[PDB]
Amino acid sequence: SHLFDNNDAWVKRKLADDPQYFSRLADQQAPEYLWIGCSDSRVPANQIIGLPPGEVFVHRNIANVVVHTDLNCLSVIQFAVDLLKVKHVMVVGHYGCSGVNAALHNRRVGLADNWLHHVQDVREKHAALLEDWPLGEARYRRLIELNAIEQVVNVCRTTIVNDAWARGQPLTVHALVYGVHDGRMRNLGMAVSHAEQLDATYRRAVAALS
Amino acid sequence: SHLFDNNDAWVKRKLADDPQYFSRLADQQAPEYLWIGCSDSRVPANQIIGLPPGEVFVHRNIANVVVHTDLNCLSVIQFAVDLLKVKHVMVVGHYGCSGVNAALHNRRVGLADNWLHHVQDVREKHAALLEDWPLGEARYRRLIELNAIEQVVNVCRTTIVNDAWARGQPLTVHALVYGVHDGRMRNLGMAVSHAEQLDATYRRAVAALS
Amino acid sequence: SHLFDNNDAWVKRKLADDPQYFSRLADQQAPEYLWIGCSDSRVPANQIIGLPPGEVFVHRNIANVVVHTDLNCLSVIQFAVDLLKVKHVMVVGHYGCSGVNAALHNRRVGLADNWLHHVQDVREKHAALLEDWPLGEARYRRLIELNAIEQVVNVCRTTIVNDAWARGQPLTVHALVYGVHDGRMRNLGMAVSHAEQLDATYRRAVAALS
Amino acid sequence: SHLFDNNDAWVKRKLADDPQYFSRLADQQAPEYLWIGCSDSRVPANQIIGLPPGEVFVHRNIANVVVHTDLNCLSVIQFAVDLLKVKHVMVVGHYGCSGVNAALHNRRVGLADNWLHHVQDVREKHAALLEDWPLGEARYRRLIELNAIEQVVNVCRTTIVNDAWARGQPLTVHALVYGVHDGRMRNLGMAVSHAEQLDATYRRAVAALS
Ligand SMILES: [Zn+2]
Ligand SMILES: [Zn+2]
Ligand SMILES: [Zn+2]
Ligand SMILES: [Zn+2]
Repeated sequence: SHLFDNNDAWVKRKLADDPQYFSRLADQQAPEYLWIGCSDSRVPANQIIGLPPGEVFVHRNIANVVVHTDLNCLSVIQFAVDLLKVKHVMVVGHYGCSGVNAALHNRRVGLADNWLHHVQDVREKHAALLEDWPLGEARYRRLIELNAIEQVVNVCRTTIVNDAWARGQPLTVHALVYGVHDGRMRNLGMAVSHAEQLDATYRRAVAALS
Repeated sequence: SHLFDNNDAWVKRKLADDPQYFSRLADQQAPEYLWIGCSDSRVPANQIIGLPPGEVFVHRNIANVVVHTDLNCLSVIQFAVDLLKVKHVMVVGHYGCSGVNAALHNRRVGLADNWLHHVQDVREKHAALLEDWPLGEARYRRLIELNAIEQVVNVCRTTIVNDAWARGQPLTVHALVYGVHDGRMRNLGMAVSHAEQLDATYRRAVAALS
Repeated sequence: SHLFDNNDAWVKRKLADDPQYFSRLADQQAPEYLWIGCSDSRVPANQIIGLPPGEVFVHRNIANVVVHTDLNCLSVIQFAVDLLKVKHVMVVGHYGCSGVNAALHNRRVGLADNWLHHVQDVREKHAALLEDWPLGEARYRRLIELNAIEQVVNVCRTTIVNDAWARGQPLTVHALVYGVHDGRMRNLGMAVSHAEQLDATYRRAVAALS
Repeated sequence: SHLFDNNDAWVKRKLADDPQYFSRLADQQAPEYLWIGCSDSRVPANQIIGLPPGEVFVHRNIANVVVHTDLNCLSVIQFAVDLLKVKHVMVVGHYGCSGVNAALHNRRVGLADNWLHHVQDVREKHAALLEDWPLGEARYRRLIELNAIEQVVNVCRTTIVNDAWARGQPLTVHALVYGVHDGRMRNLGMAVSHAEQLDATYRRAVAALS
């Protein structure tokens, strides 16, 4: 069957839900959240945050990177924002992220190296900041955290968002991170709602300042 | 708190797992599966297929589209393939997918319209096929199904994959679909392992042929 | 100097223009043409068409490919269209194009292979057509010609364009090709102005029909 | 004819070359230069530098931007480098570039705005530097100049290039700029050949330092 195993672990699943409710999911209304995360899908957005599936609309690229010009992601955002009128977008880094570890420790990898230059660009812009944590684990954490913020800086700079605020659509964009280790999910005091941007982030970034 | 609610529904979650095992996830080894899916993350890859989280490495774009040139996805694939040496890649469409419905019913949407031209391109190439299902629900289904295959045709045409076969890395790429309605997950008889491509797909596509 | 030679062949150039007129170019008004062409910049857009430089606003990618989702090109088009209100956009293939020859003769090349899958996709969709020219030179030509058209089909499907027609901006998009061999530049009877698309192209494509 | 005018200004051109030599261009060997430039194709790469056409292989995007992940450009570079074994790649900004002026003077434009965030990112990283030129013309110039360098920093960070040096292919990448005003073409003392990168650029950047 090639994946006999999986279709098996599946009819197994479908059984486990006697609560005749797949009907309930298929009747679930719009999502009110966009979650951008790492392909290292350690834990599913909803599950973490304790929501029903699909209550969260979801993108996943290596290292939850938002490129100014990556139409893969922007398409996901124009859709979620303009058409599902979600209330909150949120970039979510995760501690122990392979993308960030591979880039931090300038490890050659092949093609994705090119995408991770986007994360190495954050290492650059906060080089100074990252020194006064002379370690590994300390930096690593601080890097994946600052990743999640400069990603939000990227969202909020997208035309889509500016245009959505411009036309008076209520919306807010969070820099957020969660530990596969403890489950526990860190607010970064990064959550933008109009373009009072410079202010709301300096804050978030200063809450490293060794 | 802005999302007080969510951090609440979270410490709630973390409690629910007394089985002191977050340790078990943080110790989880490489994934052996890449799952490309719709941002319409109705259900999390693992959960469906009944696996632990992170056992499945995951990308999500609107309409589980693989572009020949979308480095957002390719980066995800070079990584998963070349570096996590996953055994199986699988594109997974889902019935009732908003991306496919929006494109099928040539609905103006804004920017994502441009990304969905990739799905309208599948509507074109199988125009003939899609007629002899003169309906809606019948087509819609048949379209999202054929989406998942021509996406696999796109993966298998990527340099990454050809190069991985070329250097004798065992790997296989499945066209797959699942119903939010029933949970049940359809094999499409689309699962490629060397470039005997033309053969293995004609098959899969012919299993529509009204 | 590393390129001493070039800065030399340059002060040489600047001399050659006594007609104190660089002033004339720096005072040149908006372009009224967008020209998408092959990086194989055999001949500069303007020169061919006998215009002053900059009278033509210009993009160049391998094989004058327009991707539905390539923001490199779309950015160039939104700019040229929306902001320089150019009257005519035109995709221009060229005979003996390395991109098309490399893809036609399924030659492994490395990364660009992935971009040329876009040209191999045109080879696919007109496979039938391309057979009844059982040769090489005949096909090759016919392929690079059909490239230039399905590229125009891609432009005209872009939101940018539809939106520009929608808001009553006069604009028209030509499928065009030129021979490095003879200089002479072929009209393809492919030049769209509203979305009477299906009509205006069938035409252009039928003018192969061996 | 729609463009009767252009096909006219063309048979006009082809005449003007009695020197029966289109044959000479069609027999022209590989290019030894890649030139990345602004779509604002004020002047054709070759012409400036006083070379025959096609002696220069050419990309053009708004503001001669190199994205880490823009496969439109990277494809052009892998091709030029790996397959035409060009000796020198060179990013070329131009004074009075619309892309840079539009972004510098944070002018809303539509979609290209998103691509120009790449140029606004250079404005950010050298914010300090750009202040001590309290003007307009002075900054503008200094910005388009620094654009051309951080673009080269982007090329040289591409896998393609590192891999080409790694396998002992002789190659060198110049930050370069030219004035539509005077024709004259500025060396920036930015021309990298191995990854002694940090050194060779600090230099180039310091030659602003008001
Ligand atoms: Zn990760
Ligand atoms: Zn979907
Ligand atoms: Zn060409
Ligand atoms: Zn320019």
